[PDB]
Amino acid sequence: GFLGAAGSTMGAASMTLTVQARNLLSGIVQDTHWGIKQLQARVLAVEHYLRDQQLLGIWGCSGKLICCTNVPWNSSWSNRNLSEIWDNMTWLQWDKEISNYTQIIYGLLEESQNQQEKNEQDLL
Amino acid sequence: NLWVTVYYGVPVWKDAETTLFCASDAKKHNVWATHCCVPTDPNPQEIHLENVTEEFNMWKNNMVEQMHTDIISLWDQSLKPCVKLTPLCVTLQCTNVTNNITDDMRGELKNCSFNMTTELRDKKQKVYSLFYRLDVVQINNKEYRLINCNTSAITQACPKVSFEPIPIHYCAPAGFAILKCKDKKFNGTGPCTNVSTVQCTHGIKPVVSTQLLLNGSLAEEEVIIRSENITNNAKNILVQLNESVQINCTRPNNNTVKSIRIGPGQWFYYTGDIIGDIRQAHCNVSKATWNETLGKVVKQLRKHFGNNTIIRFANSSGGDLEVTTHSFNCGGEFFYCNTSGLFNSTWISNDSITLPCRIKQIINMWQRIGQAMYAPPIQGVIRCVSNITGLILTRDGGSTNSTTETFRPGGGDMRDNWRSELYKYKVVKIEPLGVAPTRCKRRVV
Amino acid sequence: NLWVTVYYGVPVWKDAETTLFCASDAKKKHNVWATHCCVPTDPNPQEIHLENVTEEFNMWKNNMVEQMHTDIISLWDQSLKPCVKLTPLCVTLQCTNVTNNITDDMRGELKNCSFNMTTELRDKKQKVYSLFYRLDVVQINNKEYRLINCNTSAITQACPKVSFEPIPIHYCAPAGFAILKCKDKKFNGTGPCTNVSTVQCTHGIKPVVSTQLLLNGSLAEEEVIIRSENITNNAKNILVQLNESVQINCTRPNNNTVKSIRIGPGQWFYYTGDIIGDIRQAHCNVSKATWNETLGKVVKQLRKHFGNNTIIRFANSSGGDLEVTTHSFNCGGEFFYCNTSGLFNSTWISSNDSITLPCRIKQIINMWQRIGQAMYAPPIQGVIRCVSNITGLILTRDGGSTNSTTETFRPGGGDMRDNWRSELYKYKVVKIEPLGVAPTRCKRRV
Amino acid sequence: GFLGAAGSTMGAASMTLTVQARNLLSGIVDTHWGIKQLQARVLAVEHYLRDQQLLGIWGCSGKLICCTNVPWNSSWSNRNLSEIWDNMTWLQWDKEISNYTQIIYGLLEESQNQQEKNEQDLL
Amino acid sequence: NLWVTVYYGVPVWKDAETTLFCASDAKKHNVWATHCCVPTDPNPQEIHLENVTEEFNMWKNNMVEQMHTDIISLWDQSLKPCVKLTPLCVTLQCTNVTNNITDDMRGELKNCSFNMTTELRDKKQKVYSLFYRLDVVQINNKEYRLINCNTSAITQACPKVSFEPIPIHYCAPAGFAILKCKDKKFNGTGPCTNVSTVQCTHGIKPVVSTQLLLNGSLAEEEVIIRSENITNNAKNILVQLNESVQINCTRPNNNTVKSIRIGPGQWFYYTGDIIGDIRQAHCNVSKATWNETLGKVVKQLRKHFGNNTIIRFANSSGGDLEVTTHSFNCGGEFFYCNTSGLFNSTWISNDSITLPCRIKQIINMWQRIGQAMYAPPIQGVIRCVSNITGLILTRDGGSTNSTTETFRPGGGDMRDNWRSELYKYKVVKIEPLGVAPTRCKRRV
Amino acid sequence: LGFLGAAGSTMGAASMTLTVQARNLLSGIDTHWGIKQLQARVLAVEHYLRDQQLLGIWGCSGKLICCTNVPWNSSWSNRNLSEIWDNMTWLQWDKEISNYTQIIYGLLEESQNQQEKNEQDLL
Ligand SMILES: *[C@@H]1O[C@H](CO)[C@@H](O[C@@H]2O[C@H](CO)[C@@H](O[C@@H]3O[C@H](CO[C@H]4O[C@H](CO)[C@@H](O)[C@H](O)[C@@H]4O)[C@@H](O)[C@H](O[C@H]4O[C@H](CO)[C@@H](O)[C@H](O)[C@@H]4O)[C@@H]3O)[C@H](O)[C@H]2NC(C)=O)[C@H](O)[C@H]1NC(C)=O
Ligand SMILES: *[C@@H]1O[C@H](CO)[C@@H](O[C@@H]2O[C@H](CO)[C@@H](O[C@@H]3O[C@H](CO[C@H]4O[C@H](CO)[C@@H](O)[C@H](O)[C@@H]4O)[C@@H](O)[C@H](O[C@H]4O[C@H](CO)[C@@H](O)[C@H](O)[C@@H]4O)[C@@H]3O)[C@H](O)[C@H]2NC(C)=O)[C@H](O)[C@H]1NC(C)=O
Ligand SMILES: *[C@@H]1O[C@H](CO)[C@@H](O[C@@H]2O[C@H](CO)[C@@H](O)[C@H](O)[C@H]2NC(C)=O)[C@H](O)[C@H]1NC(C)=O
Ligand SMILES: *[C@@H]1O[C@H](CO)[C@@H](O)[C@H](O)[C@H]1NC(C)=O
Ligand SMILES: *[C@@H]1O[C@H](CO)[C@@H](O)[C@H](O)[C@H]1NC(C)=O
Ligand SMILES: *[C@@H]1O[C@H](CO)[C@@H](O)[C@H](O)[C@H]1NC(C)=O
Ligand SMILES: *[C@@H]1O[C@H](CO)[C@@H](O)[C@H](O)[C@H]1NC(C)=O
Ligand SMILES: *[C@@H]1O[C@H](CO)[C@@H](O)[C@H](O)[C@H]1NC(C)=O
Ligand SMILES: *[C@@H]1O[C@H](CO)[C@@H](O)[C@H](O)[C@H]1NC(C)=O
Ligand SMILES: *[C@@H]1O[C@H](CO)[C@@H](O)[C@H](O)[C@H]1NC(C)=O
Ligand SMILES: *[C@@H]1O[C@H](CO)[C@@H](O)[C@H](O)[C@H]1NC(C)=O
Ligand SMILES: *[C@@H]1O[C@H](CO)[C@@H](O)[C@H](O)[C@H]1NC(C)=O
Ligand SMILES: *[C@@H]1O[C@H](CO)[C@@H](O)[C@H](O)[C@H]1NC(C)=O
Ligand SMILES: *[C@@H]1O[C@H](CO)[C@@H](O)[C@H](O)[C@H]1NC(C)=O
Ligand SMILES: *[C@@H]1O[C@H](CO)[C@@H](O)[C@H](O)[C@H]1NC(C)=O
Ligand SMILES: *[C@@H]1O[C@H](CO)[C@@H](O)[C@H](O)[C@H]1NC(C)=O
Repeated sequence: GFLGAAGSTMGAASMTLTVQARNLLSGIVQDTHWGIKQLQARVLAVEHYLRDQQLLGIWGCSGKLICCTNVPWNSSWSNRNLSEIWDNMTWLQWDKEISNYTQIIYGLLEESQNQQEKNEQDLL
Repeated sequence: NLWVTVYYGVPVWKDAETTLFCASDAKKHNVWATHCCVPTDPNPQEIHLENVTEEFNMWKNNMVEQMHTDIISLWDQSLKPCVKLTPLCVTLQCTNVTNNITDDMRGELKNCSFNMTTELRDKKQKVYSLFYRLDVVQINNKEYRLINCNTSAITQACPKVSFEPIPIHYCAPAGFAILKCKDKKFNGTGPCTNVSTVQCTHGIKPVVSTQLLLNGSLAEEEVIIRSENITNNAKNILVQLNESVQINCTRPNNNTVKSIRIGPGQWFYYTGDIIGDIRQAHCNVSKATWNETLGKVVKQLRKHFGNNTIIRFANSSGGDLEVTTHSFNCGGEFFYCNTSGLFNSTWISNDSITLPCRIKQIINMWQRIGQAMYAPPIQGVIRCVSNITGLILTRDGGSTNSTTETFRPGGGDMRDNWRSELYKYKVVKIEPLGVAPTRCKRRVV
Repeated sequence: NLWVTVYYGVPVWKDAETTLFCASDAKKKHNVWATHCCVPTDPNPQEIHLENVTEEFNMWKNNMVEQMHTDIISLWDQSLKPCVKLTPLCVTLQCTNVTNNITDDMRGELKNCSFNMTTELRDKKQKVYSLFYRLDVVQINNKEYRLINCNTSAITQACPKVSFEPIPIHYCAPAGFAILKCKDKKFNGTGPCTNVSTVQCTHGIKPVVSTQLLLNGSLAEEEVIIRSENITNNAKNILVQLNESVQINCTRPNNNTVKSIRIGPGQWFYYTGDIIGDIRQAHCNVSKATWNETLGKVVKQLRKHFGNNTIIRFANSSGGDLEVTTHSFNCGGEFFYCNTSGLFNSTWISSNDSITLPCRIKQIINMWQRIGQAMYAPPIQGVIRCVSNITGLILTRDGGSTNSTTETFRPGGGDMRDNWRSELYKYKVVKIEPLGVAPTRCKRRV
Repeated sequence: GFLGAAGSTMGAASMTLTVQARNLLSGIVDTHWGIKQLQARVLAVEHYLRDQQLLGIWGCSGKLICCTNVPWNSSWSNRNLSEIWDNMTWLQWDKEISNYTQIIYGLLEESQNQQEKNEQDLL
Repeated sequence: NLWVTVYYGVPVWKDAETTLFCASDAKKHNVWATHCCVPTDPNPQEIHLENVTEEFNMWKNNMVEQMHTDIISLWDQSLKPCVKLTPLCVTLQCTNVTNNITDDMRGELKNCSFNMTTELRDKKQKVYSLFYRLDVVQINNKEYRLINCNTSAITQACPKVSFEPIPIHYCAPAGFAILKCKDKKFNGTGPCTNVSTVQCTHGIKPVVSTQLLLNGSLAEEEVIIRSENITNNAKNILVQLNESVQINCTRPNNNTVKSIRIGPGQWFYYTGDIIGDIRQAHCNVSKATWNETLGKVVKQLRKHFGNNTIIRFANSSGGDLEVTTHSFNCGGEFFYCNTSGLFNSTWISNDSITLPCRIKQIINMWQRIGQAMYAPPIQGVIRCVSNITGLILTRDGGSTNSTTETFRPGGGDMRDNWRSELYKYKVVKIEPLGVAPTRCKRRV
Repeated sequence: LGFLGAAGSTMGAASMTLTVQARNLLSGIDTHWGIKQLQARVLAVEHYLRDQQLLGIWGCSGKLICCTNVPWNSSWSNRNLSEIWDNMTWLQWDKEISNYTQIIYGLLEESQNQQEKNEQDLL
C-alpha cells in the first residue's frame, strides 16, 4: 500500500519504490468556480509530476528508480555510518536530517551530467 | 569512498495546504448531495503507519477553513435561482393576535396587511398574513416594516430545496494524503503516535448550530476538553462528550401555508393562519441525563484548574439572539432556544428540563450584513429529535478570590462546529525525490 | 561527411503573443489596481544582459499595448459591478440657476435641482435637493430637466470606498516566454536596438488616464524624443516624450458638503448638497517660462523631420466634442476637462507668470468611448488639489498645402493605446524554442 | 544565467543547455482571469511535452546532446564547422536553416523506426 | 519459447463519449458563426480504411445529445443581453381588427392599447399595436393580457442577431477520431463494412422543425426508413427521402414596424399597422410531387409491414400547436402550418396543396416552461423556399390485426432531427498501448 | 498510409506505422465553453502521461517496441504465432485478450522491480 513503508528503514523502503510512483498519476486519471478549482488541482498535479521527472532526466537518471551518480559525497553535509543510515533510520528521519543541502546537491548533479554528455559526444 | 545516490519513489512528506474535494455516499433536491457528486463507493483504505510519529494541531488546520468556505458557497449558490422578495418591502399595517393565545405567546404574533402588486403591473391586492414579531419592526393598528428594509435585500429560499445535512467525506487530490490521528485521548495540539493514511475522511455531517453541538462524533473513553490556550480567557473551549444527551424540539400548532403570485412565475409563501390554541415552541432534555453529563465536564475542568476549585455555570452574557441563544434548523424552521435552564448550577467538592424557544423567518445567516433570506413557513406541526454531542463553553472574569470559576455557554464562529470533527486529520504533500550516500559509482566513460 | 546532431536547451527565440500576468509590489488597502494585481513582484529585477545580441523592436505593433487596454477596460467594469444602480434617479428634475455669490465664470455652470426619489419602503417618496453641473443635465421642454444619460444607458454609481488611483503595474511573462528590454539611450521606438537584456517583468508602469497631455510617465534620456509610426501620414498622432518634468498644479477651489440618502435597502446615493463661500471655476497652472522652453525643445526636434527654414506653429484643437477638445484627468475622484488653448498659441520662426487654464467638471462619465454604459462619480467633499508632471505630449498635424512653409500642430489624441505605447515601447515578448539542429562529426553508433 | 549564452557561438553555448532546459518547467512550478491563467499553464505544459515526445521519436530521449544517423544533406545550408560552431551563434544558425526543419524531422523519425525494428528482429 | 512484447502506437480503439468542438467555414451577427469561431481546414483529409468492420448505433449516439445541448446553450447565451419586457405585462384593452379582412383571418388580429413606460420614471405613454390572438388571452373592448404573464419573463430577441442556420462541423479533440459509415443502405443499427476516418463531420445545418424536416441530406439511392423498434408503436419512424419536395411559404401582408423606448436605451419593437387586405400565411406543396414521394414511402413501409397491408395516412392527434402542426422558422418569422392536406390518403394495391399557417410572436421553446421569447416583427412581406428532406411518422393502431395501419405525422423532440444527420458518425478513443507474443526476450 | 490507415492491416504490417499514431496525441493539440474545452485538453495530457508512466515502470521508456522478461502464458492465448502476426489485425487480436490486461501489467512491473535491483550492487 501507498506509504506503507513510511516507518520502515531506508534500506527496506527501497524494496518497493514503485508504489509511490504509480499513484502520482493514477489518482488523477481514475458551478463555475468549482470547475476552476478542480482544474487548478489537476493542472498542478501534472506540473509537479513533470518537474520531478525533468530533474531526474537532467541529472542523468531516466527510467530507473535508483541511480548512482558521480558526484562525491561531502562530509560537510552529513558524516554518519552507512549501516545506521540504511538499516536503523527511516526516510522521514533522513529527509529531516539533510534538508539543508538539497539545493547544492541538485546543482552539482546537473553540472556533472552536463560535462558527461559533452565528453561522450567528443569521444565518438 | 562513497558518492551521492538519487532515489525516486521515497515514501516521505511535508505539511501542505491544498484544495480538497468532497464526496457523497448516495434523497432528491438535497443541496449537499447534489454538490458532492463524486462516489465514495470504493472501500475506504487505511494503511496503518507502523513506527510513524506525527504532530497534529487542530487550531491551524486548514481543512476547517476550507469546509467553512465551501458551505458558504453552497448557500449562496442554492439561493441564486429563488424568488426575490423586494416587492414585499412595503409599509405594513399590523395589530396583535389575541385570540386563544397563552400568556407565553402574548405579543409574539402579529396580523399584518398590505397592498401587494401582482402579475399585471397595474393591479394590486390586499394581503393578510401572520408574522413573528422578531421579523417586524415599528416605523414611527401601527405602521411596521420588515426588519431588513433598511439593510438588505431578502431572497425566499426555494421550498423544493433541502438543506438537510448528510455525511460528507473530504478527499485528497493526487499528490496528497490525509493522515489520521487515532490516539484515544488526543487534546488537539501535539504529537500523536497511533497514525494511519487514508484517501478520504469519514463522513462529517455539516450541522449548523450555536452553543450546543448536535449530531457529532462521541469520544470513546471519556469527556475530552480541548482549547487553543487553556488558561487564556476569551477563548472557546470545545467539549466532546462520550455519551450524548437527547434533546426533543417542537412547534406544537398546525400552521396553514398560503401563497400569492408576485410576478410571472414568482410565488410567495407565507403563514395564512394557525389552527388550534397557541402555544410556544420548546425543547426538552432529560434532567437526570443533563446533570450526569455536566458532572463529567466538571471533573475534567477540575483536572485543568485544581481539585479544590468550584465550578459555577451561568447563562450567556447578552447581545444578538444568534449568540445568546441556541440556534438550529429543525424540520426546516429556524429555532432560537433559551439555555438558561441548562447552565444554572454550582458544583462544589423521570423529570425533564423545558427550554422555551422562538421562531424567526428572516435570517441574516453566517454573520454577514446583506444577503438576507426568508424561510418559507412549513405546513403542519414540527418535531425533531437530535443528539447533544458537545458544548462550546467560555470561561470569564479571570479572577482569583474564592477560586470559584464561571463558565458560560458561548456562541462562537461556525468554524468551531467543524473543528470539532476535523481535529483528527492532517493534509500532507508527498515528495518522492530523496538523496542519500552510498558506495556505488557509474561505470560509463 | 557531417552528421545531424540534435540539441535541447538551445538559447533561441521567436516573436510571440501570449497573455501576460499583472504583478505589484505587494506593500492604501482599498485600491482596484492593488486588489486585482495580487501577485507580488520579486524585489530582485534579475536582469540578464545579452552581450552581442541585436533585436528589432516595434512599438506600434506591440501586443503588450493591446493587452494593457483590455485589462484596464475589464478591470474597470468588474470594480463597478457590485455598486448602486441609479436608475431610480432618472426622473424629471425641476431646476433653477445657482446665482448666489457666483463669479462671472460660473454664472451658468451650476444648477439647483429638485426631485422625488424613492425611499427604503416602496410606497414612500422623498424630496431631494441637490446641485449639478450643467454638463450632466439637459433640458426636456424653473424649467424641466433630465440627466443626460436617461435616453441611452443606466448609470452606475461608483463605490465611494473604492479607489482607482494608479499604482505602478508590472507586467510579467508566463513560463516559456521572456521579455526583452531595449536600453539604447535614444531609441525612436522602431528598428534594431543593440543594448538588449532579458527580464522577467516590466518596470512598474502607472496606468494613468489622460488625453492631450500625458501625466506622471518616464522622462526621455538626454534629448526630447519624438516618435511616430509614419511622420508623413498626417492621420497619425505624434508622441513627444519630454526630457524634463513640467509641473501642473490643479485645483477645485470650492469647499462643498456631501450628503446622502437611501434609495433602497442597503443602497446609498451621494450628492453635493451645498457649497460654502463664493463659487469659483476650477483652474490648472503651469509655469509660463517653463512651458515656452519646453515647446522650444520640441520644435527643434520636430525640425529634424521638416527643415530649419520653416515655421512651426502651434494651435488649439477642434472637433472631438468635450473629450478630445480638452485635457481630461482624474484628481481626487473629480473629472476635469481643462481648456488647453492657452498652451498652444506660439509661432516659432527660424515666480513671474503662469499660464492659467480654466477647467470644467462633470459627474456623469462615459468612458473608453463606450456609449451603452455610464458611471456616476460621487462627489468628493472638501477643496481638491493635486500636482502632476507632464512627461510628454500628443500632437497632430493640420495638413500640408500648396506653397506652405508653415507646419501647424495641434494637441489631440486617439484612444488610450497611445498612452500605453508611451511606456511599453521598450518591451518585447518572445517565445523560447529549445530544439536546435546542426551538422557535426559524431555519428550515432549502431 | 538564462539565455546569457544567446550571443555566444554555437559551440560555446552548448554548455548551458541545462539552464534553459530547467528554466521552462521550474518556471511553470474573477472567473475570466482564472481561465486565462489556466490556459497559459496548460500551453506551457503542452509545448514541453511535444518537444519531449519528438525527442523520444527520434531516439534522443533523456539526452540534451544527441547524435543521429541522418547525414547532413548538401541541399541544406552548407557551411564549414570553423564558422558554424566557432563563429556563428544559435540565433543566426536557426535562421540560416529554418527552411529545412520539417525535412530533417521527417528523416529522423524514419531512421529511428528502422533501427528499433532491426533490434527486435536480431533478438 | 514466447515472451510478451509491449508495443506503443498500435492502431486500435474503443467507443467513447467526449466533448466535440464546433468549427465553421469562413453577416457576422449570426449566432452560429459567432459561436463556431474555429475555422475549418480547406481539406477534410478523409482516410479510407480497408478490411475494417465497425458496428454503428445511431439511437445511442452521443453526438446527437451533445448537439442538442449545445444548441440550447447557444440560444440562451444569445438572448442574455437583450431587452426584458416585464413592463409589457399590463392590462391591455383590445378590440378586433375588422376592416379589410378576408373571412380567413376573421378573428386572428386584435388592436390593443396600453400604458407603457418611458425613458423617465415619471411618464407613461399610450401605445397602440396589433397582436395575433395566439399571444393574447382574455382576463374576464375587453381586457386582455399576454399569454406568458403567469409563467415567465419574456425576453425580446435582439433584431440585429441572426439565428439563420449555417452548416457547422463537429470535430474530435486529440486522442479521438470520428468514424464514418459509407454504406448506401445503412439503417442506423448494425455492422458497416465500408468505413473511413475523419476528424470533422460534414457541415450540418442546425435547422429546427417538427413533422417535416427541412434542408437536410437526401438518401443517395432510395428512400430509407429507419426505426429503433419497427414493431413498437411507441417509437418514431424516421423516413429520409432520396428526392426533395419543394415547399413555398409566405406571409402576404406588408407589415409596418414601429419602435418605442421602454427604458434607458431599451427599445421595444412592435407591429404598428398593416398595408393591404389581411390574408393568412400559407405553404404550397406540389400535389403531384407529394403523391409520388408518398407512394415511394408507402412501398417501403410495406416491405416492413407486409405486401397486402393497407397504409393509411392521417393528420396529428392533438396537443399544443407546437406538436400538432408543422412548426418552423423562416425569414426570421415563426410559422405553424397545418399538415392535414398532406397526410389525408389511403394506399392500396399546377395543383399545389395549400396549407394554412398561423404566425405567433411569443414563443416558448425547447419545452421549457419558465422561459419565453418575444420575436420582434419583421417589416415588409416574407417569403421562403425550402426542401422537405424527410418525415417523422408516428404509426399507431393495428392492435386487432386489421391489416390496415395508420401513419400520422408527429414528434416534438428535436433530438430526432439531429439524429438524421449524425447516423453515419461515431466517436472513438484511440488506445495505442498493447501486448503481443514474440520469439524474443529482453536480454540482460 | 496515415493515421489509422493500418487499422485493417496485419499485425506485422502495421508495426511499422507506430510513429504516426504515437505522435498524433500531442501534435494534434461562453465562460463554460472555455471550461469544457480546457477540461478536454487537460484530460488528453493526463492520458498521455499515464501511458508513458506505465512504459517507464515496465522498463520500456524510450522505445516503441520492447521484448520483456515476462513469459507468454497459455492463459492469455493459445493461437499460433503465425496466425497472430500474419492473419489478424490489431483490432481483431485485441478482442481476444480483452480481460488479461491487469495481470500482464502487474507482471511487467514486477519484472522491472527485480531487474533494476542488481545493478546497484554491481556498481
Ligand atoms: C440529527 O439527526 C436526526 C436523525 O437523522 C435528524 O432528524 C431527522 O430530520 C429529517 C429532516 O427534518 C426528518 O426527515 C423527514 O421525514 C418525514 C417522514 O417521517 C416519517 O417517515 C420516515 C421514513 O424514513 C421515518 O424515519 C420517520 O420516523 C417518520 O415515521 C418526511 O415526510 C419529510 O419530508 C419533507 O421534505 C420533502 C422534501 O423533498 C417533501 O417532499 C415532503 O413533503 C416533506 O415536506 C422528511 O424527509 C427525519 O424523519 C428525522 N429523523 C428522526 C429520527 O426524527 C435531526 O434533524 C438532526 N439534527 C439537526 C440539528 O439537524
Ligand atoms: C432552407 O434554405 C433556404 C436557402 O436555400 C432558406 O431561405 C433563405 O433564407 C435567408 C434568410 O431569411 C434569405 O436571405 C434574406 O434575403 C433578403 C432579400 O434579399 C434579396 O436581395 C439580395 C441582394 O441584396 C439577393 O441576394 C437575395 O436573393 C434577394 O433577392 C434580405 O433582405 C435579408 O437580409 C436581412 O438582414 C439584413 C442585415 O443587415 C437587413 O438589413 C435586411 O433588411 C434583412 O432583415 C436576407 O439576406 C434568403 O433569401 C432565403 N432564400 C430562399 C430561396 O428562400 C430557408 O429559410 C431554409 N429553410 C429553413 C427552415 O430554414
Ligand atoms: C424524545 O421522544 C422519545 C419518543 O419518540 C421519548 O422516548 C419514549 O419515552 C416514553 C416515556 O418514558 C417510553 O414509554 C417510550 O418507550 C420511549 N420511546 C423510545 C423510542 O425511546 C424520549 O424520552 C424523548 N426525549 C426527551 C429528552 O424528552
Ligand atoms: C563541501 O566540501 C567543500 C570542500 O571541497 C567545502 O568547502 C564545503 O563547505 C562543503 N560543504 C559544506 C556544506 O560545507
Ligand atoms: C401588542 O404587542 C406588543 C408586543 O409585541 C405590546 O408591547 C403591546 O402592548 C400590545 N398591544 C395591545 C393592544 O395588546
Ligand atoms: C495537551 O495539552 C498540553 C497543555 O496545553 C500541551 O503541552 C500538549 O502538547 C497537549 N497535547 C498532547 C498530545 O499532550
Ligand atoms: C413630487 O410629487 C408631488 C405630487 O403631488 C408634486 O406636486 C411635486 O411637484 C413633485 N416634486 C418634485 C420635485 O418633482
Ligand atoms: C562578443 O564579441 C567579443 C569580440 O569582439 C568576444 O570577446 C565576446 O566574448 C563576445 N560575447 C559573447 C557573449 O560571446
Ligand atoms: C538530399 O537533398 C536532395 C535535394 O533537395 C533530395 O533530392 C534528396 O532526396 C535528399 N536526400 C534524402 C535522403 O532525402
Ligand atoms: C529559407 O530560405 C529563404 C529563401 O528561399 C530565405 O530567405 C530564408 O532566410 C531561409 N530561412 C528562413 C529564415 O526561413
Ligand atoms: C373577436 O374575434 C374573436 C375571435 O378571435 C371572436 O371570438 C369574438 O367574438 C370577436 N368579437 C367581436 C368584436 O365580435
Ligand atoms: C465505399 O464507399 C466509398 C464512398 O466514399 C465509395 O467510393 C466506394 O466505392 C465504396 N466501396 C464499396 C464498393 O463498398
Ligand atoms: C435496421 O437493421 C437492423 C439489422 O441490422 C434491424 O435489427 C433493425 O430493426 C432495423 N431497423 C428498422 C428499419 O426497424
Ligand atoms: C384532424 O382532421 C380532422 C378532420 O375532420 C379534424 O376534425 C381534427 O381536429 C384534426 N386534428 C388535429 C389535431 O388538428
Ligand atoms: C486488405 O486485404 C487485401 C487482401 O484481400 C490486401 O491486398 C490489402 O492490402 C488489405 N488492406 C490493408 C490496408 O491492409
Ligand atoms: C498463467 O500464469 C500463472 C502464473 O501466475 C500460472 O499459475 C498459470 O498456470 C498460467 N496459466 C496458463 C494456463 O498458462
